[PDB]
Amino acid sequence: GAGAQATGANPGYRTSMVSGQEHYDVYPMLVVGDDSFTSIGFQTDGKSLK
Amino acid sequence: GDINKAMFAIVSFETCKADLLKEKDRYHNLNKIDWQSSAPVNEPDHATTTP
Repeated sequence: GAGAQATGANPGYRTSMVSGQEHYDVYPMLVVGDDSFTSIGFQTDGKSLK
Repeated sequence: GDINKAMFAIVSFETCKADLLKEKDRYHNLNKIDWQSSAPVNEPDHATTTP
């Protein structure tokens, strides 16, 4: 529902409903490069667990 | 109060597939093992220092 409003001229693309109004969708296509982030662990000493 | 009288004891350890294939004849059903699921992090009971 984050897209622009969809009228009746929908060529065939996917859509959704927001507040009674029909809107288009957005899709990610993500690329994650090396050394871009790290998860942060709050360890208890003596062992590694989550 | 005596370790000799104990009926059972259960120990959990970490292993790799090379250790199990070291003795092929002893172990069976190695084909169906879901390796990815039984990661050290996915079992919270086990206590270890592996990152």
